[PDB]
Amino acid sequence: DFANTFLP
Amino acid sequence: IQRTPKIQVYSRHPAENGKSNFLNCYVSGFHPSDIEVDLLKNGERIEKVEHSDLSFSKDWSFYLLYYTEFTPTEKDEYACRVNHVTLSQPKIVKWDRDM
Amino acid sequence: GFHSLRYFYTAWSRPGSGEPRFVAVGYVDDTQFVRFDSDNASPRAEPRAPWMDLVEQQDPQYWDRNTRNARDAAQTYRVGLDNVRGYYNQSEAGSHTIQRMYGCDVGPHGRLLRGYDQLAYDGADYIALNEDLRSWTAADLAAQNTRRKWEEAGYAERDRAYLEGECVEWLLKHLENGRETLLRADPPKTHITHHPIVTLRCWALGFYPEEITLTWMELVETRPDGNGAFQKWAAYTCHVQHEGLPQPLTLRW
Repeated sequence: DFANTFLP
Repeated sequence: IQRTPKIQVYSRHPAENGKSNFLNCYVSGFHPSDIEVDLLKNGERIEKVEHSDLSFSKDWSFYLLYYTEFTPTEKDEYACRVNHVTLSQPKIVKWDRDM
Repeated sequence: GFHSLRYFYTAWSRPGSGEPRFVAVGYVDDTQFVRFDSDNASPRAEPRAPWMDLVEQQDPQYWDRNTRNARDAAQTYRVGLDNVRGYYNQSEAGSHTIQRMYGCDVGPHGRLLRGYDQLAYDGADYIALNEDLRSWTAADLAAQNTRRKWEEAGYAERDRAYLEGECVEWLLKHLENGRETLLRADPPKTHITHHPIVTLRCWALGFYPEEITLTWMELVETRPDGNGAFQKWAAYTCHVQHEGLPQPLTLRW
């Protein structure tokens, strides 16, 4: 799976 | 950061006239990612050319493979025409059978 | 020695041409196995290596789960492009790029050797997860806006959990399910060609993994062949070192 994405 | 593309034009297998092959144009080392790549046959644009999914190297520079099936002949001339913001005019690299 | 599961995201704005575009790809070692492209209509995560045509058998929700993640990531990095543009006091008129690379290096026995999560803005380092997976390093002053946000939000802990857990587990699953693709060590097909002007050219074709040593000059960059393998040439004896060769080969015209 893809990891989490965090907003810059 | 802006980086101009490196270009290699080549076939998947050693070219033998009359035998089916793949014409490849590998563009790498560039930034930003928007790039125009055309494969040319006797100077004309080959339709339905496909490309690999956009990826990049550890230095953040992008790389793409453009490709199409083709059957080499003795006289037909193939090239790859690349345009990019770093290029004051489009760059043409001719396919050479022996590289 | 080890194996790696590596993901690559690129998001870029296109002012005047609609919403930003988002592309994600995943690799195990030198083999790409998944892609997502937000410009597709109803875009989905899609397989790009043979074993991923079978993952639905043991994991029927794989494609829905990762499509949902990627669609969400595309929307997040659309706003992320606006945020970072603002941190740098940039105008809305130009195109800018966010890139992310993350993944895990895993040695024999399945132990995490290194986890990473790095971001770039306009082709230069922006922020990175520290090797301890517990804090972040901003590459410049503008990126401290993100570092402060991510520190307070506790996102290193979420990355740490993925990199130590899911990343390693998925790498092991893909290595076994994809054995015939990933665990092969295909040696180069090698030969010398001869062109008088005289040029000797040593070829290495169809090899995997990408690492190779070619020695005799002009040495071209290693290039994909389009079928999942690689090529190189160098243009007296030519010597070839590759993982798939029991011993270094020697060739002459």
